[PDB]
Amino acid sequence: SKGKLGEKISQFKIVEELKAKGLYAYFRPIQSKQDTEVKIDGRRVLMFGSNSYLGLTTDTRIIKAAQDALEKYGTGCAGSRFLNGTLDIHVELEEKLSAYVGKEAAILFSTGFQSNLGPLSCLMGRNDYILLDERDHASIIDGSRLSFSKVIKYGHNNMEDLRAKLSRLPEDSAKLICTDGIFSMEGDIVNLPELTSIANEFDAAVMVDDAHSLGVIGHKGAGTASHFGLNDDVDLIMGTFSKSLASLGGFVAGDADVIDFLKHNARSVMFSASMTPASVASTLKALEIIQNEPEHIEKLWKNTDYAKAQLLDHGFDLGATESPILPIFIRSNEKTFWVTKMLQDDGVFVNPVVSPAVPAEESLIRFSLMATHTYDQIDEAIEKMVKVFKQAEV
Amino acid sequence: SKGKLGEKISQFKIVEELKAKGLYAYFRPIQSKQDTEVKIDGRRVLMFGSNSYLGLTTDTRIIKAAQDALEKYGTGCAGSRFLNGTLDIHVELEEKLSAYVGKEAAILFSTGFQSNLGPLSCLMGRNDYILLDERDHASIIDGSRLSFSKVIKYGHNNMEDLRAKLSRLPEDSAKLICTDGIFSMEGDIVNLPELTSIANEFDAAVMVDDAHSLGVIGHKGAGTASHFGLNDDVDLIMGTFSKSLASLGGFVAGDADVIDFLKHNARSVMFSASMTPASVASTLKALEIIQNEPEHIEKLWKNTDYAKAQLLDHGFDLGATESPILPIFIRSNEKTFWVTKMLQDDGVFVNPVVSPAVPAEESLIRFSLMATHTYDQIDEAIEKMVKVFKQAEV
Repeated sequence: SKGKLGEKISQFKIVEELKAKGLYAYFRPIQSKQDTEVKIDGRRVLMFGSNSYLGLTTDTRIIKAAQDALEKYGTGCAGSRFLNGTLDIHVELEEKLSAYVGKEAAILFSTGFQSNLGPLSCLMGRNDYILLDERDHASIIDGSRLSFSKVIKYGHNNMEDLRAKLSRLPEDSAKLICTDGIFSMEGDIVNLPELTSIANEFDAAVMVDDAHSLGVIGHKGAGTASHFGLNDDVDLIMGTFSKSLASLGGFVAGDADVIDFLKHNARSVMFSASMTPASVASTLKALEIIQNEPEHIEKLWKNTDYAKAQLLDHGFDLGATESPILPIFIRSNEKTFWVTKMLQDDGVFVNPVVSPAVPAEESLIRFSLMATHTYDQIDEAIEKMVKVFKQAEV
Repeated sequence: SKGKLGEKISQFKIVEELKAKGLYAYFRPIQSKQDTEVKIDGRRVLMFGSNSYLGLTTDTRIIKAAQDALEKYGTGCAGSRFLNGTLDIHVELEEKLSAYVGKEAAILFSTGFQSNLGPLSCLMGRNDYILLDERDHASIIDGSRLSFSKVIKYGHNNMEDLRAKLSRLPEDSAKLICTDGIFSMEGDIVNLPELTSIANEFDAAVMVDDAHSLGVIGHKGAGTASHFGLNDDVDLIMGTFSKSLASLGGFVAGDADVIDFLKHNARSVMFSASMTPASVASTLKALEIIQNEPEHIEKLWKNTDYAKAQLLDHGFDLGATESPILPIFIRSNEKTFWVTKMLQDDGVFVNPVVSPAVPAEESLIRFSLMATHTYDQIDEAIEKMVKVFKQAEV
């Protein structure tokens, strides 16, 4: 029955209002492969809103590995890994990821999102504590709410606040600190040296979500612990396959005892069907290419350094990024929606960040680089962004 | 740091003990397509533990649709549907599913699990209520814990308990009842006529999780509301693509206003990458086949009726199934593990259900049918189950 349900959703008017104003630019229906240019409404659009940092979703070797796995294993495993849904190739990919991030063992999940839910829901319990950076990804927030522990946020990269909040807690309790490695929004890197120093002093477990780090920072792209040299101070390395690795799924890697506990207790791996064969093979083939072909990471960072320097030369107000995510401040929700839609209509795709996610005065567009971008495409996008920021009177 | 983390996992010994006894049969590494027979350790094994109810993961038309979508769209969309991860083919599949279950609109999620998290987390809030059948799937439990509402369980298919618990609640509050359609464990069907009658009296929203119903019950497999004729008393129809539809992903279908609210507010669709092109195409091609080829549902139910009658003729104690899930009571955890492993070693794959999921005296194996099973395979599996139940002294 719909009376009270209709009341619950009655005040949600922003989408209605964006559509009526001709500003709506969510769920844009793309007609072609994710690439540096995409087809929308039959027209070519420069893509600066992707997470495919290495441009690998179009690599013919990765496509063919996925098509070969469909031929051999079919379209799905139709069960959780726990029961009838494990393939030899899942176990292969766990062993290859464990080697890549320097840990004993890994367990796959069918999404990155579910890879956070698993460890955060089942390791800390009643009378234990989870400590979260306040800017942590939604899936970390949600995973911790699925635990039976007390969840405490600390100020963004605020080591004095992390230390003070840990200091208040009973000695006779377990603690886990979970942090993004590279943070989605502003593209900044966690203070992993100080956070791990604090963790060692309080015997707190450390988990790092490397969704935006893997393929980006660390030796051969192995992520944030690899970037800092702190493999032996991080208990759990989480990743996704949907960004650099050009697929779908994710993992958590760690000590074999912890991982065996995880793979038999995490509801998000016991009660969810396993990754499709095509995505296992695509991830395996992408992981080989990231390591064997250093040019992809090389070219991502040349494009990042070039675009950041061009944006700063043209006087754009950038956030404190340390990654291929270039946050460009606009500081008005209305102007952020307008700029986003004007850029779309001029053939440039960027992602808006608006209230209520951020305060109006911190609203921005995110301009993300891929290895496969050209300096020409970058120059065309920044040319158009200068024109639209002028038209919009930012 | 690992001291307290090591203590948290120190008491988890069942897997250690199963391995040391030679009983361990979780995460069995399959080497071939999910089918009526699978390859494990180079040897053929009859598969009676699948959720591929219509045997479609091996259908060459579905394989080829998935391989064609890889060719055209590549390996991944590398973003949430909300931003850069929507394709024309996602929207197509939403429109086709909306038509199939008789609703205005649908929103895809990248797993079935995440399809529950989305509506249960974001529709009922502070001062509202979610009412859950106590046997509801883990993902429903978890989705409701992600809401800010008060979650109340009611006795399994207990309409007097549902009615009494709703009667206690403030009038000036929103309520949502969420139920499995077909329940995973015992294969029983919700009392949807009485539950919807109660829901209408209290103006509670009704959501049905049709993971085990779609492709199984309802006209042309359209699910539990279709089975009862109660489309207009169910607000939200959730499904997965990982079972009958032979893929990965899921959906929620409902009224366009509700679905627009959902697709802009559910964290599990805003902050998780979209389904791969291959799984969109496989699901679209499977959905066509389920509707156009009635023989698949036909044959699933002939196999179910034949196997249930054979099992009852041989004196097995069955649960109160109304589906292709045949729960066979053993009522000892030790015997359940032994029977499971002995059947594996004799070339028969079934799924155990043990403490702490159920009480020892209710431990059972689940024997699930597929359309593609033969009466010969059924007879061979039941022959071997009679031999092992004798050896085990059940």
